[PDB]
Amino acid sequence: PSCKHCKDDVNRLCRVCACHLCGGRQDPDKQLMCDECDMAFHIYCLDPPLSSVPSEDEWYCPECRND
Amino acid sequence: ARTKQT
Ligand SMILES: [Zn+2]
Ligand SMILES: [Zn+2]
Ligand SMILES: [Zn+2]
Ligand SMILES: [Zn+2]
Repeated sequence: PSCKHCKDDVNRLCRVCACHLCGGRQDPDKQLMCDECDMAFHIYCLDPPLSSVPSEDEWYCPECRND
Repeated sequence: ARTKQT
């Protein structure tokens, strides 16, 4: 398994290799990769949720965001 | 920004 946490089970949530907030794998085109920690985040799982993917070069997740 | 798909 590429991921030791969920063993690549598609029917299992995994906050390590899929959305770090909800554990879901759907919509990878809508999953933002943090430029610091490299975790994935659905745009619609963020608080606040984004209606689209940001055009900006770099993006930092809520855990890494420098307030 | 970079997505999972990329
Ligand atoms: Zn996993
Ligand atoms: Zn999510
Ligand atoms: Zn991060
Ligand atoms: Zn976390």
